[PDB]
Amino acid sequence: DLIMDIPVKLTVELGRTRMTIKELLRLTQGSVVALDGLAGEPLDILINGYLIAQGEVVVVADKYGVRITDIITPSERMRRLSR
Amino acid sequence: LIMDIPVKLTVELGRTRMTIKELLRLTQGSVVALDGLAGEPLDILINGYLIAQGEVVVVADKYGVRITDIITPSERMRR
Amino acid sequence: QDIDLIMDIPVKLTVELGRTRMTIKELLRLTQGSVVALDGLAGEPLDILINGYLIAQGEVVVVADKYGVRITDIITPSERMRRLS
Amino acid sequence: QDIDLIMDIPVKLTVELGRTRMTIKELLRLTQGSVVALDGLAGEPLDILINGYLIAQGEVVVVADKYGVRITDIITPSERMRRLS
Amino acid sequence: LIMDIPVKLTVELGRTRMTIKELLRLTQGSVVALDGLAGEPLDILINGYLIAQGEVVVVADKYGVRITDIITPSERMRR
Amino acid sequence: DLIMDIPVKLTVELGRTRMTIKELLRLTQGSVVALDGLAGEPLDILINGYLIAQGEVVVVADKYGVRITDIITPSERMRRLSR
Amino acid sequence: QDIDLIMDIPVKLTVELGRTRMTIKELLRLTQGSVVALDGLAGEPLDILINGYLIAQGEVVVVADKYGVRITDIITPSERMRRLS
Amino acid sequence: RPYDPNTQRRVVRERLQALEIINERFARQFRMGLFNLLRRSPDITVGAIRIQPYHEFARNLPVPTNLNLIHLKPLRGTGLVVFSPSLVFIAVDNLFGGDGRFPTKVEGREFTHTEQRVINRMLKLALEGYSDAWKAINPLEVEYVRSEMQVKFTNITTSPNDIVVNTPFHVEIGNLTGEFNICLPFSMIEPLRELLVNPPLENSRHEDQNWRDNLVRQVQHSELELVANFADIPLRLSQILKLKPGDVLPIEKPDRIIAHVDGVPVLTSQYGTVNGQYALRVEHLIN
Amino acid sequence: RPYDPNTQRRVVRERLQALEIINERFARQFRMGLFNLLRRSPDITVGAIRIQPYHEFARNLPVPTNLNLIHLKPLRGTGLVVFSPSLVFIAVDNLFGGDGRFPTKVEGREFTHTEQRVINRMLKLALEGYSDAWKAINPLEVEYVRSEMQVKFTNITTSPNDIVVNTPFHVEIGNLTGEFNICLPFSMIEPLRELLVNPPLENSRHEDQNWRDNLVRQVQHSELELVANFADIPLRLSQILKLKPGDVLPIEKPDRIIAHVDGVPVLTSQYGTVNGQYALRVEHLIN
Repeated sequence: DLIMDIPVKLTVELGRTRMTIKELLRLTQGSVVALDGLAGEPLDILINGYLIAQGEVVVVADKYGVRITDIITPSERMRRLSR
Repeated sequence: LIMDIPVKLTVELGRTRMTIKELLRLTQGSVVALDGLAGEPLDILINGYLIAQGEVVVVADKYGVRITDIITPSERMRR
Repeated sequence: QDIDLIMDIPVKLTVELGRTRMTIKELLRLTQGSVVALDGLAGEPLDILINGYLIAQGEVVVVADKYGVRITDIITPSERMRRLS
Repeated sequence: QDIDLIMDIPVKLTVELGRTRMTIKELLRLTQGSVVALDGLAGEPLDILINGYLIAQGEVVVVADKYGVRITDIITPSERMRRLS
Repeated sequence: LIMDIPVKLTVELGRTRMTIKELLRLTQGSVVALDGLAGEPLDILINGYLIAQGEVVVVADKYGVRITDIITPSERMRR
Repeated sequence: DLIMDIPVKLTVELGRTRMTIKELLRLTQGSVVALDGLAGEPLDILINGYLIAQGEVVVVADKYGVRITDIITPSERMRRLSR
Repeated sequence: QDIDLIMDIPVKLTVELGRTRMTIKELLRLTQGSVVALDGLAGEPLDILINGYLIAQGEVVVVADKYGVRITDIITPSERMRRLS
Repeated sequence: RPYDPNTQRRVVRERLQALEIINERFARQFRMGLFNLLRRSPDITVGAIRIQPYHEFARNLPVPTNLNLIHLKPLRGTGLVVFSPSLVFIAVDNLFGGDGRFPTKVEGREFTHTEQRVINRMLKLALEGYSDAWKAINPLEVEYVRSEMQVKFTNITTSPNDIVVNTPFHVEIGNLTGEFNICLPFSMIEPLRELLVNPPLENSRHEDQNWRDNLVRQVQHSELELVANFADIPLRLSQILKLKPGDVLPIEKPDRIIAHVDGVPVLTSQYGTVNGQYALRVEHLIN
Repeated sequence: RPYDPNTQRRVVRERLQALEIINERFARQFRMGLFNLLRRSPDITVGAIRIQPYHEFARNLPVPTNLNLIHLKPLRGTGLVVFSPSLVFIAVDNLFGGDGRFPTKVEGREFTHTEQRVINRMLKLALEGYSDAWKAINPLEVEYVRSEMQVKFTNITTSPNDIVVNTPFHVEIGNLTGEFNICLPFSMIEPLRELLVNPPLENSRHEDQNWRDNLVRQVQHSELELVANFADIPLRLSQILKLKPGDVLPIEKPDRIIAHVDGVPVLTSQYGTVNGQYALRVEHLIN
């Protein structure tokens, strides 16, 4: 593993929504939109645009963090991308 | 587990050490010399981390890098 | 709030001849004799950056047997996020 | 309420050469060597859409060995619901 | 139980990635290039879901698709 | 069953009525019309314009849903289309 | 009360070449090789209806190997109830 | 049979009987004018209206021949009237005195100035007949632009594969015979395609009120089907195959439902129950 | 295939059909002018538009020949129209009376004053055709500057390897034939590269409001994917390999999150919970 030390950009996503140009155009100060993700549902962990696992935000001693739950799970990945 | 993840990498041909007044003086047609010697093996860098070294070749009307040397961190601290 | 009170401040510029996009499986097979192409079209302006941050575009020439960039345009936001995506 | 404050917003546009209507029994028999026609008349304008919704009508030409649509008209509501039905 | 139900399907020849400015700049006679190569097998899509691939032929003065490849989701994630 | 995963648009219909141009023209704010469907009669389940089954609206824990009752029933389908 | 706020409303039109009047015993004997005449005089205008309601009278021609009605007059109440009776 | 962008055809199979009748009327004006001019009675057989690519028409055109450009306001473009050496020969022979029993070949020599003047004399008559045939259907202002020798010098269309329409005419005076054509790009008549597909109509004043009145008076009462969609849920073939009685499929809160005919929305309403029936309290009809 | 700075090419593979059509129209004006002048009907075959380095073009240019410089406001630089001894010979022969059956070689003698005068008369016509072909696409002011003998004396480009465009024309009058070229540095057409790549458009008024209204009325409603990045943490392959469920990865305090399409930010918001869902209280959209 000669490539052991390589920095990688992690990211999380909350959810997406069916949302068009005029609805975002109507958005102003204080406007609210919703996402597909349920309240308390684990956020999605990605890196540079590819799913890796799922994780939820946890507040421990006032510091935020992400606790993961699953693995890449290639069969589940197949199921997810078949959408 | 980490079988497939596409990565972002670049190839670099210059590291001029130089302050901002001669960036301000830059205009159209301005040419600044860069320490990279013409023909010196071009270094391959992947997401902000150097890995390989090797010069440049054109293949099928496309840019490409012909790599010769790879890592061996013994040549890292001096760079 | 000042305009040019930081008159002297050395910075590091770099120039990029193209960027690629592939996984670890395509680089573990990269050894001596293994070549990889870049999406950069043969002849498009080199990407001038400083400190790893987009600056401008301009081609490359040789001066006294040494690389030297001739800049042509500075990046506007319109193509900045195009490069980002 | 703004007019063009969303100046940069990448979208995906597509073009359709005809639509059909049949059941699963007419596609389960579709294998190698099985061809199916479309109601689209040979020569009517390609249907330009963006993000999978109707945009315009226009024919298709080839540019430098590549497909390229030459649009003629937008869709108005009158023929919009005609296409819907 | 599901013997007969008509389905809505289309055939697609382009997936240009582009922001709204060169839609705004579009007029009549305006030609935009589309990534689909001339002669590349045309993909068959049913109700917003890709199924097959295959080029275009005219039969009895009608549009038609000559299909070659079908599903095999191994070629789905990269698209 | 290689076509296992395809989205399909479901729809329900309440009823139809003998309803003409001038009397629909007369319709204004607050106007009321009736349909053939009886009160409490199951609504009709269709997809892309073809009958599938019958179902009724049910309110459980304030969320709406549709509970189906019948199957395609080809003989009953023949009887229905013979109208 | 509006005039043309229903600008787009698709209706189905049909045309009738004559009407007859007989019982079940004259149609149970109708099989292959059994022909029946209509009271409609050979040459009178086809009856154009929409949605099964009387609309106009007009003859029939062929256009590009296809039936097409050329209307001549709109029905007035005077002959409407004459047709009814 | 493959598909190619080179077949940039808006292929036509309609009768174009409006074009046929306008061509017949133009041939009529041309016949009366030619009888007035050459003091002889000709006959013009209007050939079948041809639809072909510009390259095919140019190849079929007998080189050498005379070509002339026309600008037709308000339509952008150009018409390509082509006069043959045979007809210019017959016209000049009859004008200057002859029987035509001694025809001469065309040796590639450019037309004399007198021949060009005779061509202009017949050309203005043809253009006037063209215009007075047109203004019956649609007022077109047709004006001569310039003359040309070879067809490749006309640059009538952007592409050689551009689809064009050709109206041929066979003009005979006694035993003398010739032909000439009128060529229009299909882009010339794209906007009026439906107008030229339908036959022209003679009545222009009475109908304008009699039908606007009678049509509403009679369509006053004619029953049309309508269906109201109360809910809208997306599913999958998996759930459809496993769909068994006794389950519930979730649906969001329908604040307004759409009543439509054959799919096209016709009105919006709120569902409800009236006198033991599924009733709709309408709000407005979609315009 | 190595990489060299000597290949300072902005290599072009586009059709440049705007350049092709403008060259055809310029050849058209030149044909009509030459027919007006020499009293003979020529034909100009527009050769394939060539893209080559200046040194290659100079080597391919047949020495000796006539060259002339043009300044094209507002573009900085110079055009390099080259007239061949063959065409100047044919032009002078036809002007002064001859058949061309007795061609004479070029012996390196400088052109006579009469020959330069005929060159100027053909040159101003060529420049006017050039200008009236240009102003259809983009108004260019083209003016003659000076004449030159040898190509190395033109100093048209800074470097011999500079990429240039050449438009060749083969002019034939009867059996007489010749060629002449128009050379432009590719730097002259850098700013209008997209204008010359896309074809020219004819409509200039109606579209300017029709599509402003229509595109917004219609793209009024079209769905688009958007993803909001709530957090941003940097890691390494070591931690990714050792990443197992049950651990916590630290994240700083996100005061505002970015919702973006395919990477490009479209708006900023504050995360929250609404009616049992992950909601976004937007602040503004990034302009």
